[PDB]
Amino acid sequence: QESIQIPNNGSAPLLVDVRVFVSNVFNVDILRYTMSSMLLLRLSWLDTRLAWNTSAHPRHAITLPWESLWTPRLTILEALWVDWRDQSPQARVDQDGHVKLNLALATETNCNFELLHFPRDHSNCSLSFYALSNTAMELEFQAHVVNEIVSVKREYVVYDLKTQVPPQQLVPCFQVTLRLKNTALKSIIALLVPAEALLLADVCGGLLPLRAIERIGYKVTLLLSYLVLHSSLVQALPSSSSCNPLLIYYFTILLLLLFLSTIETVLLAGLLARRSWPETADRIFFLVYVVGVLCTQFVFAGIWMWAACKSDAAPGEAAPHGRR
Amino acid sequence: QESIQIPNNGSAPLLVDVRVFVSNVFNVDILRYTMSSMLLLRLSWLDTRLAWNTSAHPRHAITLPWESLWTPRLTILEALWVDWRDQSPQARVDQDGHVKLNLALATETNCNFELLHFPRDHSNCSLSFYALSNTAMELEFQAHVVNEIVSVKREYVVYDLKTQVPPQQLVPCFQVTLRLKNTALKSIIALLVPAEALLLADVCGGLLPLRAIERIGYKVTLLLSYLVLHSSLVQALPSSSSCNPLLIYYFTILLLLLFLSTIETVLLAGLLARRSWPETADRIFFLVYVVGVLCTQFVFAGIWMWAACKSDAAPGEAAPHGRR
Amino acid sequence: QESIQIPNNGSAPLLVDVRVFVSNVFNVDILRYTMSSMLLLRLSWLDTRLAWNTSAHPRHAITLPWESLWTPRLTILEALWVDWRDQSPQARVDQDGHVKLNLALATETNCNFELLHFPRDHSNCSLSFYALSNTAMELEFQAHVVNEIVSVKREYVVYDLKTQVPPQQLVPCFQVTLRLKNTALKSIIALLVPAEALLLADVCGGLLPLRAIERIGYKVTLLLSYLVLHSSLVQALPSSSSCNPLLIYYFTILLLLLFLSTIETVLLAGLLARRSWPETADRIFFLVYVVGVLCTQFVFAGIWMWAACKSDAAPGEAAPHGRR
Amino acid sequence: QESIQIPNNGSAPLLVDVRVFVSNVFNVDILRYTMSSMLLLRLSWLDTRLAWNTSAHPRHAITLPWESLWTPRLTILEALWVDWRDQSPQARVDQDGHVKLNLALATETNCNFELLHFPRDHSNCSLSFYALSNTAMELEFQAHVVNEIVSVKREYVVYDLKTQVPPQQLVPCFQVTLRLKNTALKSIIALLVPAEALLLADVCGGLLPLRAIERIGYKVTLLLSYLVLHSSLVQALPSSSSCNPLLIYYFTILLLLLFLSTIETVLLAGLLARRSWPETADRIFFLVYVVGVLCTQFVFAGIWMWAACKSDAAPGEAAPHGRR
Amino acid sequence: QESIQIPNNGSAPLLVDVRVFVSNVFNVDILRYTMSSMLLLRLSWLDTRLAWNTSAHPRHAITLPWESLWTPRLTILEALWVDWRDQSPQARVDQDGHVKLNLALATETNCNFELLHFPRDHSNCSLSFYALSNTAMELEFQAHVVNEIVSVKREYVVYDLKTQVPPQQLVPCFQVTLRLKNTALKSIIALLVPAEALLLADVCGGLLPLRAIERIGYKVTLLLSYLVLHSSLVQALPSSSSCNPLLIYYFTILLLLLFLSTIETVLLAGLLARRSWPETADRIFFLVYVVGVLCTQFVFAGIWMWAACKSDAAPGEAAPHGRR
Ligand SMILES: *[C@@H]1O[C@H](CO)[C@@H](O[C@@H]2O[C@H](CO)[C@@H](O)[C@H](O)[C@H]2NC(C)=O)[C@H](O)[C@H]1NC(C)=O
Ligand SMILES: *[C@@H]1O[C@H](CO)[C@@H](O[C@@H]2O[C@H](CO)[C@@H](O)[C@H](O)[C@H]2NC(C)=O)[C@H](O)[C@H]1NC(C)=O
Ligand SMILES: *[C@@H]1O[C@H](CO)[C@@H](O[C@@H]2O[C@H](CO)[C@@H](O)[C@H](O)[C@H]2NC(C)=O)[C@H](O)[C@H]1NC(C)=O
Ligand SMILES: *[C@@H]1O[C@H](CO)[C@@H](O[C@@H]2O[C@H](CO)[C@@H](O)[C@H](O)[C@H]2NC(C)=O)[C@H](O)[C@H]1NC(C)=O
Ligand SMILES: *[C@@H]1O[C@H](CO)[C@@H](O[C@@H]2O[C@H](CO)[C@@H](O)[C@H](O)[C@H]2NC(C)=O)[C@H](O)[C@H]1NC(C)=O
Ligand SMILES: *[C@@H]1O[C@H](CO)[C@@H](O)[C@H](O)[C@H]1NC(C)=O
Ligand SMILES: *[C@@H]1O[C@H](CO)[C@@H](O)[C@H](O)[C@H]1NC(C)=O
Ligand SMILES: *[C@@H]1O[C@H](CO)[C@@H](O)[C@H](O)[C@H]1NC(C)=O
Ligand SMILES: *[C@@H]1O[C@H](CO)[C@@H](O)[C@H](O)[C@H]1NC(C)=O
Ligand SMILES: *[C@@H]1O[C@H](CO)[C@@H](O)[C@H](O)[C@H]1NC(C)=O
Repeated sequence: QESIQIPNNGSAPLLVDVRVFVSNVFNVDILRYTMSSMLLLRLSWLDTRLAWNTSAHPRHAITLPWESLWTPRLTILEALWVDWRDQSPQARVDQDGHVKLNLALATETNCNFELLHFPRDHSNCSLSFYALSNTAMELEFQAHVVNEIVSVKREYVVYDLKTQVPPQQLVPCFQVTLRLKNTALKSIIALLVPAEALLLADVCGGLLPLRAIERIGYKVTLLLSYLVLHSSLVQALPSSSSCNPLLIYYFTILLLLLFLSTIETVLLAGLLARRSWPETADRIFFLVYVVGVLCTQFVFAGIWMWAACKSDAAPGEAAPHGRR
Repeated sequence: QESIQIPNNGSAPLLVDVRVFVSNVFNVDILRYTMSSMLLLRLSWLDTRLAWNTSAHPRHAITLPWESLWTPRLTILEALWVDWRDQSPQARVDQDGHVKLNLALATETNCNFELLHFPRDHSNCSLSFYALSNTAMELEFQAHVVNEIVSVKREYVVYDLKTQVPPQQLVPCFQVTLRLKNTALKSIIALLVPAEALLLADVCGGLLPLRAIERIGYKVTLLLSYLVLHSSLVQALPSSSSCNPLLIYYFTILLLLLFLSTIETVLLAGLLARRSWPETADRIFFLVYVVGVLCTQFVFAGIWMWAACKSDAAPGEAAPHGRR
Repeated sequence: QESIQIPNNGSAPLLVDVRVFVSNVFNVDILRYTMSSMLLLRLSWLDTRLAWNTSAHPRHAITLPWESLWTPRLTILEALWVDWRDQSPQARVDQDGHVKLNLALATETNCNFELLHFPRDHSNCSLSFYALSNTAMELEFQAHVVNEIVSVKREYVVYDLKTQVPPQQLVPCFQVTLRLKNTALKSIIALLVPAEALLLADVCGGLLPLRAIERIGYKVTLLLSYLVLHSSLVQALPSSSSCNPLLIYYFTILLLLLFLSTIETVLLAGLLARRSWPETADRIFFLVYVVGVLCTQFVFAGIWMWAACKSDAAPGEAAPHGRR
Repeated sequence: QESIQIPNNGSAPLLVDVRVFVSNVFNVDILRYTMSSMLLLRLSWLDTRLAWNTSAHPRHAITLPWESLWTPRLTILEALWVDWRDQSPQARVDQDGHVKLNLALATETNCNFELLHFPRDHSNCSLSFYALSNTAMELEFQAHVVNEIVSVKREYVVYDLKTQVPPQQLVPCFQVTLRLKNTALKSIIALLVPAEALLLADVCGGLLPLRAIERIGYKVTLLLSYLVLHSSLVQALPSSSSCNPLLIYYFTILLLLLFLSTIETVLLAGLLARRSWPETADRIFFLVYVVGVLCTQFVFAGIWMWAACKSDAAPGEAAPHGRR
Repeated sequence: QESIQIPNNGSAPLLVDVRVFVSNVFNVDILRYTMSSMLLLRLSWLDTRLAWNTSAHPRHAITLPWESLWTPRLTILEALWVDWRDQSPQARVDQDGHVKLNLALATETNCNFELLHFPRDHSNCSLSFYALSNTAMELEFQAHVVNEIVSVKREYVVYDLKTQVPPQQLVPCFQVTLRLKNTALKSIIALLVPAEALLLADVCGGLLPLRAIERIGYKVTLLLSYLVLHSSLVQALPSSSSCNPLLIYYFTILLLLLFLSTIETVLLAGLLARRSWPETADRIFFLVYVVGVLCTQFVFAGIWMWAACKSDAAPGEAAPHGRR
């Protein structure tokens, strides 16, 4: 049973060199705050107990089953689910005792997206592999990442990849940090351009005379269209506890502006039906409304240019598992 | 085969210290009344039969497979499904016989959400781990919970976590109770603000003269928009047997008010077309309608401020499994 | 290999006492005609071959792996999928030879819902456990059910639970029958109240004069709203081969009535535009339409009060597997 | 290791009698072209090597694990996924050597639906079980099917079931062919009746005078309603490479007719606004439109009565695996 | 343990002949950029260590379990998930030592669809099988593909299949490349024909006089219908980082044209209400709008005829795993 035990690197902990190949990052669900990825881990260590003389055995390398020798058991804390593409992996041992193990796994990890600037947002996704059954005094990790992503035409593009071994760790672990950027024009074309078009159409329709019956129906139809579009947008966007996307606030402000315009039009048309004062009031309101729309657009642009979130470090992030 | 048997702590039952780290609570489906979480259980006990002399073996700790020694089999009653992130877990045994076992599991448990005050509701979710194959006379649990949640910007935020071992239990068990609060602005912005805006727009449109043809079409378009919004809300909200959310009742009342306003407008316009009496009736109805809308808003606010549900304890909750 | 063999209860078949605890019934999908449940089965039998003298071994109870002794293999015929929450269950054997086995399983079984009276329908769901590898001459089942349901605020409520062992069976089996009732107000509030409101609004709008241009647009907008609502309802309701819900027929009749009203209004307005005869015809049609709506409501209420379906027993239900 | 080897039936191949019980056919997804079913396979063969004298052993039947004796490994080619409801099945061996094995499996196989006459279409679904590891010179299959379907009130009803062993096969296989018919009224009530109602409403609205302003808005609202309904239908129906359903073509033709009517109405109203000639043209177009609608309905009925598809045999269907 | 080791083909690497039968390609999700397929791999090699004399054993072929002999472990890099339809496959060994292994697997691989010309696009999907545990100096692959697809009436049709073993590989691998073409008329009929119909209807409605009140409402209703259709299309189409489909750009241009037409109509009607100059401006704008619509259609047709994407090779595609 001594074979299952971790090899002893004298006083120093055993060093395991891990190479991570990120094959693909396919599902990035902002609503579920999860990112799905595919990884290949090549773990290399030295096990002098498995070394054999070349005279007795002429093979320069042998293959052993997963449970026939010590292999680190990696667990991902942020991963909702992990699917290992080999239920019975085989480790490879050289004549000098070097052991190499290849593991292909598809995971759905947790990513804290910074959706403040949706749909142009940069997020950091961390995949932390822990050797829970071992301690840092026995196991040490040396992690490298290779960018082997096979899909590039997706909405979210991975542009920065790094690996790091956090210090002051009791449980040996290594984390791969990747940076995700959104380059999808679907949201903009689908919702932002039609929303601005509807807002400009309402502003233009403000020039219709108060006594025109067609003014009311046109405004109400625009309001209904914007209500449908706003419902679609908010259903298509997640809600954060602290920093919701500025897009939903901007759309809510525009919806309130459209409601205010429609309500003013209806109220003044009713008062007129009951140059008179309501017509002058309507003209003044139209000017104030145009000025307010321009001011709102400028204010939203300024907020987008200069925005930040302190947010709050999660208890897992503030106090990582197996520290100190 | 004696190794598989549970260790004997003399007359007293064996004590197992369980530490639970809640890594994340990601899916909280109100429609399915289920909450999905990720947990790490560290179970520590003492097995003097596994102790070895340090002279014979110089290793201070060894690793054994899952089935090579006694390990408690934990089962979650409320969990729809449990996925263990290690099909072949390894227990760690010290030279003194202390055994530590780490198990990472993603579960989808059942939570009875108190959706009366949606979208601002506080719910209690209980995850009960039972050792069905054992009895309380042989196994005893000591549970502690560590808040290591890695996601904080989700709609539902866990703010209170506790562990408790219910008394008078035949089957040894321990339950982790967490408190879930909803901090999502998606529902409010998506549906409550547009609903109030539509209600105020209808109230304002009540001032349109009865003889105005544009009055009818405007009211009907508002009614159609509110019908779409109400259908979306009710489809997006679950139905409870006893205490449905007050939001659906409030929206139904508002929809009935809009239908009443539209029906009155159409009826009086038709009667007038066939200061006359219909105009006076329309003015009186408009005043009564405004007063009724204000009264309804105040009544709903008062109900929200002072509401409660006796509800009913479920048979599983009233009579937990393995009691007495 | 004799341990794996079923114990011999002399000439009579071996008796296995099964206790079923229904922890929860969470998914009840009318569209898929499936019901998802969670069960705990405690199977107790007597195996004198496993009895041991208390002098040789002081343990009063031992635990054995799943494959180390004979354990009945239960299969559910109606279950779309079964997930056992313990891949390596352990049986418990007393010193007298009594064996107790606990199995927690989440299943998605097939339920033939009687959706004639949707959304107030009572259905019977049967979960049949068969020991396919055994015969009735060797294995006998004694089943009891304990109501330990942990969720009570769901749309569907289980109110009656029973267990029965069908007679004249070749393959030993036992079935748990539960009664499901629908107490969800979501469907009613979402679709029935708005449909009746739209119907009453159309009836009231029938009083608009034929020469009023606003009459046509109002009717068409109501027709469009009812078309959307009807499409939503029919998409949200399953279709049965024999007895479709009366709700879809009632909504189809109401939709046809609305189409007839709109078509009559348009036809008579066109004829008038080309007390004149069209106005008298419109008044007579309005009276006939109101009478017909009242008669249709009364007829639907009477049908709901007195309705039944002979339906047809399925081949599996008429001829259960392993009978005679 | 000779026990694992297939028994030798002299020169002739070993004969395995397979009885298939179709418990249920639950998911029939036309969009995915897949059919989900549940089957119980009872495989009986003769293994004289397992026969034992009744004097040495008094048991008339024994149970053996899945891997302790030769059992054919059945694979389904058309099955997207197969879930075996017993990870460790047990075979039953009599004293004479007869071996019976029961396997319960839920599969999602591929069915080539003939959706030309949707929603009244008849399709053939074939489930082919192959013994890939064996050859026809060693293994022979004798398949029978028993109709034990437990669900009868679903949209799709299985009415014909057969089993056949294709000739000139190298890999021994047997296929179960079932006939699926659609008896769902959901599609008709949801979409066909409203579409015909909208078409008749548009035809009736054609009688509105050209100078009536209400004519244009009514036509456009009907056009919008039909656009929504058409989008819903096409989204709810799959697209075939060769024979798309005639329903989508019929709805496209009706949509084009509605667009033509609306465009003609708008064009002639504009020309008139700029008995005059446009009124005569509108009357002639209305007559031609009514005649064309009737002719289109008759032509569609005739096409439905007399329609066929040569289609094309798939490479798998034309050249089945393991033939010749 | 020497049996598990890879056979030695002298100095040259061992040659494994792989035959791939593509049973079906069922799910082609453009939104997820994934393609789901079903494959049967027949791997044949020579293992002289397993050869036996025909005199000692009369069997001409034997079956061995998966782990009783060396079998290459194939891993798919692009596959999101792989489901092997046989958890315990059996290899077949002849008397001469030839070993044949049949593996049926359903995979969901990653395909980089060239969605520029949606819905008529040709894509290349590559399924790469790697023997990670082995090196090219020991293992060599010879791959052949057989077109045994059983489904032909799906939206996406596979018309070209090839296999290739990339040169200069360290890890032995072979990739199957298939060509996917879209033959679905669902998208065209659902969205392109209605969009062109709406555009032509708006062009025709441009002839309505500026003083006609019905002109504004008709234009706004067409705009709302096109907004709904555009939202449906963009929701139904994925967004690419580099080359989004030209269809979304064309629909955005048409939506902008409709917004411009509606805004111009409203502005000029308002100015006129406040042959006059606005009428002449409206006529000139109508002519310019018709010319612009024709020019836009011609430009889009020309772009469709002559379009290309340089795009960018993904890091995995540019530098395949296990090269050099
Ligand atoms: C045993 O421990 C020593 C020290 O920790 C390891 O030597 C280090 O190896 C890394 C290679 O990545 C070097 O960067 C360090 O500079 C080395 N440090 C020293 C003091 O030599 C050694 O690799 C370990 N051996 C095994 C088999 O784990
Ligand atoms: C054996 O039983 C005794 C008594 O139940 C256990 O002693 C208790 O340990 C806990 C530590 O959490 C203390 O809080 C109690 O005060 C102790 N009670 C007594 C009477 O000492 C003991 O831990 C058990 N030992 C094992 C290996 O299970
Ligand atoms: C062996 O067979 C006998 C008879 O079938 C069983 O005795 C029955 O046990 C049940 C308890 O549920 C009683 O209700 C019956 O009245 C008993 N019948 C008789 C004739 O005694 C006995 O339980 C079986 N023993 C085992 C180990 O299976
Ligand atoms: C061995 O081979 C013979 C011939 O193939 C089998 O005998 C046949 O059994 C079937 C029963 O379904 C009959 O319909 C045939 O008429 C029989 N043919 C002959 C020539 O007898 C026999 O069943 C096989 N035995 C085993 C154990 O597989
Ligand atoms: C051992 O290596 C030799 C050479 O690589 C293999 O011989 C080749 O087999 C293929 C058959 O597909 C031929 O196309 C080549 O022309 C052969 N080359 C030579 C030099 O003979 C041989 O197949 C390998 N044997 C085994 C068991 O792997
Ligand atoms: C993401 O990582 C980069 C450094 O790699 C850091 O500068 C940045 O602040 C991080 N952003 C967030 C939201 O954590
Ligand atoms: C939830 O738990 C707290 C105490 O932890 C208790 O006060 C409260 O009543 C509980 N609420 C419900 C709905 O059970
Ligand atoms: C359901 O079961 C009860 C008895 O338990 C029976 O009276 C009733 O007829 C059954 N209903 C159906 C639809 O089978
Ligand atoms: C289906 O099977 C029947 C015979 O069982 C055959 O007559 C019919 O042509 C088949 N239809 C198709 C589409 O294959
Ligand atoms: C796809 O493969 C063919 C050759 O098989 C090649 O000509 C074509 O350029 C490839 N297309 C893409 C987008 O890679």
